[PDB]
Amino acid sequence: DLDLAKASATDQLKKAKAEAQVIIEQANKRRSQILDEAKAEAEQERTKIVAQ
Amino acid sequence: MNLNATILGQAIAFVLFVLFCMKYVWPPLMAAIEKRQKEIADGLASAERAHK
Repeated sequence: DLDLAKASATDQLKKAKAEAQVIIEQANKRRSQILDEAKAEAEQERTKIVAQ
Repeated sequence: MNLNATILGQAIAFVLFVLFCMKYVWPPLMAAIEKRQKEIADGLASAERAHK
């Protein structure tokens, strides 16, 4: 039982420690995409203003 | 029945079997039994500690 709990411990930390970063990476990726849209649109509406 | 000097000879035989027993017989046997008991107690104690 002492053998088994150690193995489970190591494996569970293996999952959790990395998955925190994979979700944070998904967060950062969507951040980058959203900022791409934001800057593109903030530029694009200058066209409407100048034509106005 | 009839009291005898034997009550005195037997007091020698008695005391001597108590000293040799007290020194050699009892201490090692109790040592071995306690050595088994401690091992099983503390082994399982370690088992329930790691489980939590």
